[PDB]
Amino acid sequence: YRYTGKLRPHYPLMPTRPVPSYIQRPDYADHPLGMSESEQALKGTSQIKLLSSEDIEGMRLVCRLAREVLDVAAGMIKPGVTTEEIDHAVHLACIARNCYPSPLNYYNFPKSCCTSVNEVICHGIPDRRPLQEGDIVNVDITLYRNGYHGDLNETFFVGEVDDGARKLVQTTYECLMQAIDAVKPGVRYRELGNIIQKHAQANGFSVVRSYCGHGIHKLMHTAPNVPHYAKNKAVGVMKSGHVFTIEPMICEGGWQDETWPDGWTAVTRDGKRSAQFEHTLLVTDTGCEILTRRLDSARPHFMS
Ligand SMILES: N[C@@H](c1ccccc1)P(=O)(O)O
Ligand SMILES: [Co+2]
Ligand SMILES: [Co+2]
Ligand SMILES: [K+]
Repeated sequence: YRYTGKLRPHYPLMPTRPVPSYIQRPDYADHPLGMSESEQALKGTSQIKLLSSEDIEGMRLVCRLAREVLDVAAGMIKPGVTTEEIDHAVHLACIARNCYPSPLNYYNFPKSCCTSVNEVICHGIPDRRPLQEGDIVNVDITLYRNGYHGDLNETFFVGEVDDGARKLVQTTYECLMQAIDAVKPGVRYRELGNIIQKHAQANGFSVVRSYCGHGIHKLMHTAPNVPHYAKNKAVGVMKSGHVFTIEPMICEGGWQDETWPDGWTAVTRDGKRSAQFEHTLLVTDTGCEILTRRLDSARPHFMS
């Protein structure tokens, strides 16, 4: 395999971490290839669940706890910390909240969160590499509680970063937030990519095509598929009671991605940097409720 940049995996990985049996597990947790029967049973469906009130309470709770766990990871970000160390803390923090770390064995993903450094677009696997001054790192958290998943991510600065890193991360965040600000009933899901790409391109960045935002609730990934680029053909129209993510990945160079031999780590084909933010959203009537928002502080961690 020819790496696209400077980053390399740092093996070996620690033995997978067990989750105590008192924590409720999603279907894929014990499937030998980590396949989710319940997702496979709706594969290729465009229909979007309208959440009951009970479903809404369930999502509020899991997304709140997911934010708490992300905040834990955010407090650990500094030079010399490894991504495995971050994942270990996340793993214990999920268990402390009586939640299952959704990534763990999802289609055999080996860890409890995703750590994506520099040219990694998403789904980086926590490993023995220590964070370096000047890196940007995304941590993606997903928790499962009482049958519901809640999903968010942020990109962080490790020490001081260069102006390009600052502008990439800020623009990405603005892309997310401009998309969220358009969410309300009657808006087509395919419109969000128009908005995101417009802002990205205005600042000289590209928008990853291969990965999309998604419905989420009882399933981790389900309808709708929510592309982040312009002139996409996503199916469906927002309605009160819909729950889904928006998670744009924006890049300094070209948009094209490829995957490491591990089967997960997605990297820019050009080796330039990519950044991401993600929220889980509920469509209401005034608009939308950001289920994964911070409750105690105005801004994402990178500003703070
Ligand atoms: N949280 C994410 C995830 C976790 C684990 C495995 C695959 C994707 P994504 O849906 O945001 O890409
Ligand atoms: Co995520
Ligand atoms: Co997601
Ligand atoms: K990245």
